[PDB]
Amino acid sequence: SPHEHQQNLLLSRIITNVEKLNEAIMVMNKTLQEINIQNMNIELVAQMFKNYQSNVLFHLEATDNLKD
Amino acid sequence: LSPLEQEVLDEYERLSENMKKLAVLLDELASAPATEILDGLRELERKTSLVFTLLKASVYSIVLQ
Repeated sequence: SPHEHQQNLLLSRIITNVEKLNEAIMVMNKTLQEINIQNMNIELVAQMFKNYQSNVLFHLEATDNLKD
Repeated sequence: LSPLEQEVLDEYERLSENMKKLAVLLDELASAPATEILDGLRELERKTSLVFTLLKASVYSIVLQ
């Protein structure tokens, strides 16, 4: 019985920490979701310069390349 | 008539001289750069494609993929 009271009280502070933790995590995921939208643009441009480098390399190798 | 002679002679002399200048100048002016122009321009195609045509390539590749 007294042990149970102690356990219930510790469980109460536990549950409060649980809810606070998860609320912060909700904010975390929400933040990342909003961020995500501001990343696809950059990703596209990254792949654009990537394939640019790839294709220009292939063509330079085709012509008189001037590498090492 | 000596005045008529002088007129037609001098005038046609100028015309013949100018036509010789025309032939030489026109031929060199329009022959010499022409080869240089097309050579540099075929090379220009080979170069400009590596900035613009590849831009179209990358754009098509990304938009399609």
